[PDB]
Amino acid sequence: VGTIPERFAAVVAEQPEAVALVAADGEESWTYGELDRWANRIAHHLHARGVGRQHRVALVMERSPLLVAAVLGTLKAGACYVPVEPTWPRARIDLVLADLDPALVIDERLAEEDLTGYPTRPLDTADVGGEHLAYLMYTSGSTGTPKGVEVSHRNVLSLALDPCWADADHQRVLVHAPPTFDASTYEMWVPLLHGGAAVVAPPGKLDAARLATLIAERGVTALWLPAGLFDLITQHHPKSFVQVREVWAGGDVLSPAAVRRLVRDDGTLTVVNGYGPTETTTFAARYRMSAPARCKDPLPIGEPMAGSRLYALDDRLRQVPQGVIGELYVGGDGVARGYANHPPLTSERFVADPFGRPGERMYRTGDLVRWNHDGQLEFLGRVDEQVKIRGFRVEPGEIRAALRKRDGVAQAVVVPRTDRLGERRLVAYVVPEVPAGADEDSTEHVEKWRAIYDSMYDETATEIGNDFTGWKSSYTRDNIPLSEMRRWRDSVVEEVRGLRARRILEIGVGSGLLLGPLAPEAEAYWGTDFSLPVIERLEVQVGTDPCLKEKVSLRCQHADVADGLPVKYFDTVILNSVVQYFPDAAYLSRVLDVALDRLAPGGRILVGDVRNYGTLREFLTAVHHAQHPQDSASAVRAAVERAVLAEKELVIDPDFFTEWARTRPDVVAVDIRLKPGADQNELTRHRYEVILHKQPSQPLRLADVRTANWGSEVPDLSGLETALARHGGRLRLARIPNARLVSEAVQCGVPTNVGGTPLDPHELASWGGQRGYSVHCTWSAEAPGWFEAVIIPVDSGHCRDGVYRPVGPRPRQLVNLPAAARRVSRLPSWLREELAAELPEHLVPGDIVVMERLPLTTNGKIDHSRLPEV
Amino acid sequence: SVNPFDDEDGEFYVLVNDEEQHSLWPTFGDVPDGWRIVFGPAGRAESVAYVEENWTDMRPKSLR
Ligand SMILES: CC(C)[C@H](N)C(=O)OP(=O)(O)O[C@@H]1O[C@@H](n2cnc3c(N)ncnc32)[C@H](O)[C@@H]1O
Ligand SMILES: Nc1ncnc2c1ncn2[C@@H]1O[C@H](CSCC[C@H](N)C(=O)O)[C@@H](O)[C@H]1O
Ligand SMILES: [Ca+2]
Ligand SMILES: [Ca+2]
Ligand SMILES: [Ca+2]
Ligand SMILES: [Cl-]
Ligand SMILES: [Cl-]
Ligand SMILES: [Cl-]
Repeated sequence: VGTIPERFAAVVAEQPEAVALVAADGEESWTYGELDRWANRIAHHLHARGVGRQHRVALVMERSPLLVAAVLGTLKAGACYVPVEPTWPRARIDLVLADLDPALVIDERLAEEDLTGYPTRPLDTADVGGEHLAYLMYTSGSTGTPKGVEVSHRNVLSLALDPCWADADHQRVLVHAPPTFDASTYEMWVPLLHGGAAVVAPPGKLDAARLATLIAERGVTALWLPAGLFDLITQHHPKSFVQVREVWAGGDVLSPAAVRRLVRDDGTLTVVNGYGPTETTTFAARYRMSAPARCKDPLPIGEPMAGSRLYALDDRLRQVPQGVIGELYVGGDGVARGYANHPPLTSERFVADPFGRPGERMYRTGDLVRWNHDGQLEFLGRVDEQVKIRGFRVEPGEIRAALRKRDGVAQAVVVPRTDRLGERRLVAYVVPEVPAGADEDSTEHVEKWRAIYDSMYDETATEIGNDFTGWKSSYTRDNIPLSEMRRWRDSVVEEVRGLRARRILEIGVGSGLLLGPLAPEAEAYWGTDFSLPVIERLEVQVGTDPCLKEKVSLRCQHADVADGLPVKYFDTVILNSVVQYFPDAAYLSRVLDVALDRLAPGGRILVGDVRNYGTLREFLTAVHHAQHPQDSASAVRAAVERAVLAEKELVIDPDFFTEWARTRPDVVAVDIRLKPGADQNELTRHRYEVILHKQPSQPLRLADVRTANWGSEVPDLSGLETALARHGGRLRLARIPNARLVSEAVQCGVPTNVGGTPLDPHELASWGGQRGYSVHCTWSAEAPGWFEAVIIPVDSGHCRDGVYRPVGPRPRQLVNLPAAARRVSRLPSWLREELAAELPEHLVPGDIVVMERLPLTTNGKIDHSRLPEV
Repeated sequence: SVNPFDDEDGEFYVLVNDEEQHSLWPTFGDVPDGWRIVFGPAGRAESVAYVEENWTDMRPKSLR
């Protein structure tokens, strides 16, 4: 005989009056005879509805006595039973049923069906053999969709007719594992094929305390228990295992301390460490703990089962010698037929066996193993990214795929983390999708800024351009001194006067800080601003003084909108400390194109007070460590990652302006430089000026000046005099550590990183001024901490190009996305809800952390150590 | 190192059983008894592409 019904028929022949099946209550119980007749009635009912040989029957049922009857009835009809968890989401249930496309779908309504009409004799049918399918069970798939393992009758009989089961230990077995999980194959067939009793535990999730009750009260002799759930029950309820003879514990690595609680020198209770994947039918290896001396700190998975054959193989498919690590391959009669509807994946994983019978195949587990000194097989982790969470086999790629196909998400990585309690769980790091040309929230982001500025400006009297409302330091939360704010303003005015401005347009005029000093000696001064309260204040202010009444114009409109502004009239457009309030890169690009149309030939756009994206992370680590000095290095990186994504102001890398200028042929010069002065604040440290000149300006080409590194080529300022002499005045000094950021770090308490011997950009300019040079300082594309300085013989020619030089292809992220900051905060909540409606609960990760970019290693692959903790 | 069955930049055969079950298999190895090579030396992508086209029916010669 070579089928499950044939072997089950042999049991009922001997013991028709013995108890086969027991309910969760304990009140009801069925004999082998009663169970056989009940199963036959189901087999006739299935035949009436069209179920024949080699058909698939989906059992969408809870764990019950009726389910045990149904699987027997399915097998008696020559069919293949496929358990489906009814507590799964409908998305997953419909996915499995679609992939399976079964002959019939039974559910809870089978209980309501009247089976008394059908006969209680055998159905006979066409003759079934060993290689016909008994069941299908679905494991987690790396691609995204789940993969059903096709298991045969002789595969089940290989497991079920191991000589180890030929005794009274499995007289009363607890059936509590889910039907979808293959431990259920052990729980059902071991007692049912040896004259034992299947004690069916009640439906749903059963905690350690609830199992401990049932084990004791039902008089359970044998058990399956997952390694995690074994550890809890054996800690809190060791008194439950008094009448238990055998406990098979596995799934994950088994705790040695957990076993020592149960096992004693008398050896009435034996614990078995059961190893095996689904593809080799439940158990492939076993290690018996009879006495406590056998419990080692390594906890070996042991020796093979009767039907199994274990091969520890190297990268060239040769058998590994003793005490050497190899990958485990499982041969023998337990090896499954393959994956349902995936022939290439089957040919990949179910491979040809060089050690077994000619035709036979060998399953590739992907588990690392080693034969120890004693000759027992040890488990030494895992090759690939597969991991087990609360007993369930999880492939992270299944999670990644479900996340990746949602709207606001580009990439994803999913990893396990061990919590403070000890239990393993998942965390998914995801990066949001960045669409070009703004979103629906872009206009809403501008309106929030307008509403903020209207409320500030409306109500809340003085002179024109001499008021600085009050700017606070991000480090201390105190006010920035007005002497520093005056110098900040005067540097911008000095630069406009230096360019010899006549017809000016200031976009985002404000209270008139630049309008006050510049408009009196200007031919024309136009000013746009989207807040109507300021325009109406300024229109009253300029109305009093008749000197600048005819000159000045004040329009209330957005920076994006060009409507009504003079075309090719102005010689300079000012965007001073306004760009930061724009929603995205496309908006900034559009306003610059608008500003370019305003300029007559020869003019320039002056973009002032631009937040540097290259040093945003070093700014935010400084602010955070200043406010929270007790926090650890991991807690800082976690907090900074949130701060970057939560930033409501627009922050631009200098490469944006060079990229912007290449498409525009009219733009002949791009002058990017650091802020001037010796003031120590966030404005001077992290902001910069950009000047963009139109076609007939004729600039100084400083892009192709001969360079020299600070660390390597020219050690000190004495060497600079020598280097400037050899190169003949024209030299640009690179890789200079920025002393402004070093001062920021020591004051805020940040460790930082750079080379030795930093220079202050202002001191370098003063140093150059003494020696007859003008030093033009700018950012380094090579590093945030570094900065470049172009040294030229002194002159008043305010028209330069290529002061900032890009290095390598780096358009990875030029600007941040403040308009999407609110959607980023909603993603962790929203994605949990989305995956909970699609996937099983164990596949839904505990926490979802958002990041602007995944930390990469130098070679290219993902850097797991940099990923922030929860 | 990487596993030989997932090598990508590697040379492969496609073996078949007496029961017409296909198996991917690397060319350096000692070919097992009771398997014959149907797809001569090739890359992994084209070896995988062969199995999709040619296996089709996954039943182990019971009726098939
Ligand atoms: C009834 C058995 C335990 C069940 N068939 C099962 O868990 O198989 P699954 O397909 O879910 O995956 C397996 O889990 C890991 N594993 C199983 N027993 C283990 C043990 N005793 N120490 C460590 N890992 C073990 C293996 O890496 C393998 O991939
Ligand atoms: N999208 C937008 N369109 C037009 N004006 C804007 C804007 N976002 C902000 N502003 C304006 O820009 C000003 C920023 S305050 C800076 C004022 C002035 N440029 C100076 O250098 O001192 C505010 O008055 C605000 O009303
Ligand atoms: Ca025993
Ligand atoms: Ca489980
Ligand atoms: Ca200046
Ligand atoms: Cl009944
Ligand atoms: Cl079949
Ligand atoms: Cl805002």
